[PDB]
Amino acid sequence: HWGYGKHNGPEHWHKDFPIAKGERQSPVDIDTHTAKYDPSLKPLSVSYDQATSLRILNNGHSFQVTFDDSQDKAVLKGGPLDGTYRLLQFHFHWGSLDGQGSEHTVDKKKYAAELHLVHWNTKYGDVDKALQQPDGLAVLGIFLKVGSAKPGLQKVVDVLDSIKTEGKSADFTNFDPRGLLPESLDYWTYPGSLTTPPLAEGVTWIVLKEPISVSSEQVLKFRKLNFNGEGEPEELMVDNWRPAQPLKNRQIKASFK
Ligand SMILES: [Cl-]
Ligand SMILES: [Zn+2]
Repeated sequence: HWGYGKHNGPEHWHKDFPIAKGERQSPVDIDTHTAKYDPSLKPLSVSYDQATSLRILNNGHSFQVTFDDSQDKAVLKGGPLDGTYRLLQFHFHWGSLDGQGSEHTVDKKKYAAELHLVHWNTKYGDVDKALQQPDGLAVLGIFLKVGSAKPGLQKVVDVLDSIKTEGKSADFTNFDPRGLLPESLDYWTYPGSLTTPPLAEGVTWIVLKEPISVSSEQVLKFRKLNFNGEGEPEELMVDNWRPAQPLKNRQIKASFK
């Protein structure tokens, strides 16, 4: 199966998913001195007050919290986006050490981890149809650095013991994703792709400039998860990140000066 190891990792993905070598792949390095301030972007609207979380799952490549996306309950609008994008799930990418783990980089800087909140465009009616459109998805990306604990992450951290191995899931209702956001909504944006197979070139990326800090204990708990299924040789779920891909003929825009 695809993964992050020497024999199944990102350099192999193109064989089953040739779009891996496509024209708008993610992640990318964000060169902050080349990104263009765009005074015409709108402020981004993040409306998570009615969010309805459902489950938490170890999918063998990350852990993910899934939401009810049957109505406009937790949505992203504005910024570079036209229309309304519904939150389907969030997940993380992280490292074996604190100096790597993020997918996007900022002037080549890697963060300890990166949070992806994955949304789909309601004009396409469901996520599977949205996945086939060039404007079907929007991913809000948030960097994590190690420092003080993030209180709004702690309920996630405390359930990870119950989903150690691939295919395990647990109830995860009443989780508020507002507790994962930094103060500022200043962002970079560019057109890109999902960073895991199928690597679909349908994502408007919105990457926040301000990281959140998480504690060393919080990230240690991420690193106790397993890639493997129950009973298989233990292979810690660490370094589940795709490295930066070629920018090609894209422009990164900034919402701030
Ligand atoms: Cl394998
Ligand atoms: Zn991701």
